[PDB]
Amino acid sequence: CGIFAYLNYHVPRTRREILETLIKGLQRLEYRGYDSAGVGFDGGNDKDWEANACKIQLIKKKGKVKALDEEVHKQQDMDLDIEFDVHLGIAHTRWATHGEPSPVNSHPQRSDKNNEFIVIHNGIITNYKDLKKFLESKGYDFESETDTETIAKLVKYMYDNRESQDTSFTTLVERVIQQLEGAFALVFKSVHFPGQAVGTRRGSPLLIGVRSEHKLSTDHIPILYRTTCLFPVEEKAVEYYFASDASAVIEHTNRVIFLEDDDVAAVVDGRLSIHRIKHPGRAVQTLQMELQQIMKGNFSSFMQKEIFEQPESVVNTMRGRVNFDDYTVNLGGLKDHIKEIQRCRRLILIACGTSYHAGVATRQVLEELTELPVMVELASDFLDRNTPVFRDDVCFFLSQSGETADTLMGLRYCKERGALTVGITNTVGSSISRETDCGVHINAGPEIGVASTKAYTSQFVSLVMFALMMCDDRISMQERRKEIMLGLKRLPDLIKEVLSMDDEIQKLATELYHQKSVLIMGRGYHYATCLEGALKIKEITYMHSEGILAGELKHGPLALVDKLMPVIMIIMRDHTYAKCQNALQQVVARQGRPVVICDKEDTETIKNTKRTIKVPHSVDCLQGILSVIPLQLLAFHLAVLRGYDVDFPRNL
Amino acid sequence: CGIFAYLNYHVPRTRREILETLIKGLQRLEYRGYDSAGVGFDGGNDKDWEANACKIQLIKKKGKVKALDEEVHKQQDMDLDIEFDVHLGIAHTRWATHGEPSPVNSHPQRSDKNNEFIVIHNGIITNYKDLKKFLESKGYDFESETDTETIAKLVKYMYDNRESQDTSFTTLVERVIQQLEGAFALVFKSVHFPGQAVGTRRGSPLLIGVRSEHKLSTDHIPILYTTCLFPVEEKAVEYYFASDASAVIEHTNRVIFLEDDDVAAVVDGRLSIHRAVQTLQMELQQIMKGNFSSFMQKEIFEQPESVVNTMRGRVNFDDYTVNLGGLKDHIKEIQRCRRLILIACGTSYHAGVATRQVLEELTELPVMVELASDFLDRNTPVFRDDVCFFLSQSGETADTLMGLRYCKERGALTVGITNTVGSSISRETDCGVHINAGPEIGVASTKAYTSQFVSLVMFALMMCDDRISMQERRKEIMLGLKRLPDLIKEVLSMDDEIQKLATELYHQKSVLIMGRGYHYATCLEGALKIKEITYMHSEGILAGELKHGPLALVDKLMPVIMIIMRDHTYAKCQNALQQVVARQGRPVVICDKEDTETIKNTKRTIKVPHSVDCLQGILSVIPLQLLAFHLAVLRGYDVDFPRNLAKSVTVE
Ligand SMILES: CC(=O)N[C@H]1[C@@H](OP(=O)(O)OP(=O)(O)OC[C@H]2O[C@@H](n3ccc(=O)[nH]c3=O)[C@H](O)[C@@H]2O)O[C@H](CO)[C@@H](O)[C@@H]1O
Ligand SMILES: CC(=O)N[C@H]1[C@@H](OP(=O)(O)OP(=O)(O)OC[C@H]2O[C@@H](n3ccc(=O)[nH]c3=O)[C@H](O)[C@@H]2O)O[C@H](CO)[C@@H](O)[C@@H]1O
Ligand SMILES: O=C[C@H](O)[C@@H](O)[C@H](O)[C@H](O)COP(=O)(O)O
Ligand SMILES: O=C[C@H](O)[C@@H](O)[C@H](O)[C@H](O)COP(=O)(O)O
Ligand SMILES: [Mg+2]
Ligand SMILES: [Mg+2]
Repeated sequence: CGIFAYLNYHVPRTRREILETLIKGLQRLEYRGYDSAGVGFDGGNDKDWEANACKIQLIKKKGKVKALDEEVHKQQDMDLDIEFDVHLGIAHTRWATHGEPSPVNSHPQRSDKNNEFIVIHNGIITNYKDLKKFLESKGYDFESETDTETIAKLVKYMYDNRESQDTSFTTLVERVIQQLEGAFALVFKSVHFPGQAVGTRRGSPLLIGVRSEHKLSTDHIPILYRTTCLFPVEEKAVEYYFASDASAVIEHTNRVIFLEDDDVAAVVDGRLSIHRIKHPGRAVQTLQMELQQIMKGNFSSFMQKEIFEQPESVVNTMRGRVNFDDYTVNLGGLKDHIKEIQRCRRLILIACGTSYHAGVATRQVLEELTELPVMVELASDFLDRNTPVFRDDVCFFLSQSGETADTLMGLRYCKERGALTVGITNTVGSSISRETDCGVHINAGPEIGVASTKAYTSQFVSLVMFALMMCDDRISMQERRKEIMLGLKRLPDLIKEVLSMDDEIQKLATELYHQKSVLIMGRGYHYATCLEGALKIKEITYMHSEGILAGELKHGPLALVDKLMPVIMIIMRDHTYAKCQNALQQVVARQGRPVVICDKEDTETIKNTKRTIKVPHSVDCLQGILSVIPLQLLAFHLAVLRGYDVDFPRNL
Repeated sequence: CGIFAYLNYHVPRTRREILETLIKGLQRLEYRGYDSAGVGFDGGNDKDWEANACKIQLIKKKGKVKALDEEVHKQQDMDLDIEFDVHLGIAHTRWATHGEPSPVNSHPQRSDKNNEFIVIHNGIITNYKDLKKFLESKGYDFESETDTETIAKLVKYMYDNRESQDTSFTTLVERVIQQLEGAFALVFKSVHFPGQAVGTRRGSPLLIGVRSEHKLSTDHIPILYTTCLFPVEEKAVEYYFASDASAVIEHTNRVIFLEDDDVAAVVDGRLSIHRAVQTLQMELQQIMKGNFSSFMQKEIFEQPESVVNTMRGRVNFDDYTVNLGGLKDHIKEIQRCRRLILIACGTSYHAGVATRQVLEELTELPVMVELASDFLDRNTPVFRDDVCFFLSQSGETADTLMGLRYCKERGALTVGITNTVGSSISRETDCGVHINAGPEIGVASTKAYTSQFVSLVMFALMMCDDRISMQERRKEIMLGLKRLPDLIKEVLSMDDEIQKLATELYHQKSVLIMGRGYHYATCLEGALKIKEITYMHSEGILAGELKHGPLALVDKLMPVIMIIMRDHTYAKCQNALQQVVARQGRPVVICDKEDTETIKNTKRTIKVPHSVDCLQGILSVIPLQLLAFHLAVLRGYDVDFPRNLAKSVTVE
């Protein structure tokens, strides 16, 4: 789940400093409720290194990384003062799956009782049964209930059967992954290759950070098949960081290499090369990420931080992309494709969960400004039906993580059929970001919370900005674009206005504290609002909230309304205003006493309804952002009132 | 909203026979609305009926028709023994979507405290506010908050400002409708015009039945701008104004289906139309419960028969041929189009969701499925080469009808899938199919859903009848249709097993119904049925979306129904079941009989027989229909008359 390794090559570090670096990396990767973690390093207290390289020591523990860090310093035999000019340490944090949390079942997994090979793994080996039986027939005894141990045992099998005494660490790993089936990200360490690391992935993210006070040989590592590698030019000193997430690297360096499926990256003599079995290469790029972005700060939870910082993340999404003087929108990621997109005949938005709601939330304005048909598909269903896709379709894939399975498989489906693919993602280097022809990084910052908050609103704004590009040549739409863009200009301050009503939301959370259901009703631009709000309250509050399209009430669902059923209705001053007034009269006529989220100046309804949240008025195709935030906050406060940890996931 | 009036010209009927006839006609229309009812007849207790037509009596009460039938009786002032040789009585049941269902807001409305003009109205007047102000200035006092009172107060304004002393009742009504906007179906009665009825319409149904032992003068009344329909040789005739054919079939099968702006009038027992007389293709048995306790139960258990009727004369199993006569002169042009759009509401929308996949498979065209209300809110792009389907049991749903006219304006080819011959949607569509499911009386659609399902499948079988590669697939499906009626009987034989399950859920507040693929519509339709008639908080959840939030709502106390069938999504649905169980859920599973795997590992299962994947949805939804039925009975509710709504939403 969380991989981190630190390789210091001719950068002298003490064992204390090394272990501190490993522990700190796991804290960046540790999320609420990780049960097992461990570290692997060179044991032995012989003065100076080189003699302590043939003693791999493991310290694994069941619990949080805090307990591990205490165990690290709770070692009487170890001396934390030895200095290593060259050393490789690896670490892992996990939520136990194949087995039960126990020190043995934690990572790293070892190849034997002397720890000749150890490995840390993210993923699942589907065929680990066949592999385990084979290794046992060849005489390898197992000790854990994990599929990872088969990896440690298999690499030693390849070593015990090597043809020459100097077969590379890379070759051994290559022979291992050939026998593996499923998804994996791996980092290997061995006494037979002191100071060397090998990292490889298949369907699981893995990256390498590099730092050196000296110039590096290149910024584009070429691939070697079965100048040519990265290394400090005029000196040896260099540091490498393997990790499954940039969060554990950004505080040490912002220069990273994203590995790809079946890449085998190896560090030999302090030099990094990337091998393949099959010119192309892997780029050393600069991440805009910052350590402060993955911290709670003064907020008591990541959910609270990411809700209340939405004035900032919205501004981050638009920076360098909008100009309110000449009313121009420039999404850099679509420069080399915007003209081709405009020659296509249909837009298909494919996503899961809240990302899908972002498409529902912008479907109308995309239809309005592109004038093309716009299909919005749930990825899982999109695949089940084998949806017809064509070469003149443009397919969008909305994914904060860029790794969701069904969305990624939908991407590959549409590529097979020759469609133009576009990514709306929030993770640089992710599978969906790489494999899409083009796209937009919404630049919302890392989303650490359990539920999507700023990602939904940054996706929202990103699609609106795209729609504004698609109509930049239409005279008849110049005024509509100005209205929308002046809405984006004012949007950050309007969000602050909504957040300032947090006290009113808590009063609503008190009303619904003891309730077991709540219907959220909306239509038009706010169909997505009531769907997203119902999902948030389900995911965070664990109560039965359901979004109901207002225009469907009189077709059945209205039967639920009575004096006891809590109802939240969204009524804004747009073209559907009178229709929403109609639905309100239908609810009240059946003893419903709903709460209404309406515009700040809607004096007509504020005097008729029980309780009303009064959000500020904005352009119709942006109101969804302002009207969903009270539902974000409502889920947060309800969960807190009930003693729940909003940063602790339940689905798992 | 239903209309019914009884005019017996020279056919002696006592005041008890007329009132019993008015109430009996409303009961035939009660399913179109049951929040209030009323009647309007002649008062006074004079043996000579001629000296009583100057006194109008209104009896209106809140509740169903049974509340009115008891209010009409046990009255100390109305002598039910007066013989009327000529009399006109109007009645009306109301679906109070707004305001209170009080007697004052019920119909017939009145023009003054003496009841000089009373009217019954079905629809909405879109400018009743401007008409109310004008009438209030001229000295007319209003009492109710309905839009129908503006029609009663206006016909008196045209009568108080007439040019000649003998302006026909038609002339007065003609001047009224010229000031009315929107849709309406009206039936007037006045003391100045004793026994004279006037029936006009505009966007609302309104027919006139006739019964007479004597020959009728003609069989095609000529419209005006050797003229009237009346008995030859004698005067005995009985008329039956009604907004539906079920209230007239019991007395006669000879009606006159008016058209928009046709002002029918019965003067001296002669029917004339200002500005056909066909036989009804309906039998009385089709609108009778028979041996069942409710119409819904009948219409569920008669699905084996209604499915056969939908295929009658259309599916030939000896040679595996499909021919839908309604699409004969259009099937070739439909194939040259580039997209299908299905537009409907509620259960009719689910019928499209249930057939979207197979339509995509056999036509290879894009298939977009739209909720009518949202389709209109977004101004969805439509083109000339679009084929737009409109699924409507009643053929009068406002939003579905608006979508039709919307698509027609953009030059799309429009196709109707309806169950009511001569309805708005059936007439205004270019072509279509009458599903021939028979009259549906229960508010909740049961046989209409499965008949729409089958009808869209038959269309798909036509669209691929020239593909060699699809021949075996067609035969597979058609064999499934041949076996479908008997498999429905097999499901119905499990009614008792369903009733037992109901006794284990009726006390619960919520139930989650989960499904994917072909059974996404099944869990959406079942959730809607349980909402509508049992008032449980039932929600359908696409199985593939569980891992994206909703799964957090599942615990050992949340009821869950899962649909796991033997199609290509079986392995994925087994994964969902495992997720639900990991969350401590104890789900009820609707699965296939041969699915011994699921049956063994689940204590509560409903085993339905196997069929073709694209037909299984018909068999999987029937248990949920029955479950909703039994749950409602256990909770003490009337399955035919659910609360807060009625059947057919003909007014938005
Ligand atoms: C990742 C990166 O270095 N982005 C830089 C880019 O931002 P810029 O906004 O110009 O472009 P993006 O960050 O949005 O995307 C970067 C590239 O990845 C592609 N892409 C992105 C998302 C996706 O889902 N699929 C996809 O293919 C884009 O088409 C584009 O070619 O120029 C800016 C300078 O003006 C820098 O501040 C940004 O650091
Ligand atoms: C109403 C009628 O007399 N139908 C006859 C017709 O049925 P048949 O099955 O041939 O055609 P339908 O009854 O389904 O429809 C009748 C006509 O109305 C049109 N239409 C129907 C539904 C709709 O929603 N929109 C629309 O425009 C059809 O295109 C068609 O032109 O031939 C059969 C003999 O084989 C007879 O048993 C049916 O009595
Ligand atoms: O709050 C809910 C979750 O965020 C849920 O909606 C879903 O898991 C994502 O929205 C989709 O995942 P990606 O956004 O990473 O594609
Ligand atoms: O059980 C629910 C009802 O059947 C309802 O959903 C109905 O389908 C629509 O309200 C109108 O649709 P029609 O136009 O087909 O009558
Ligand atoms: Mg890319
Ligand atoms: Mg027609």
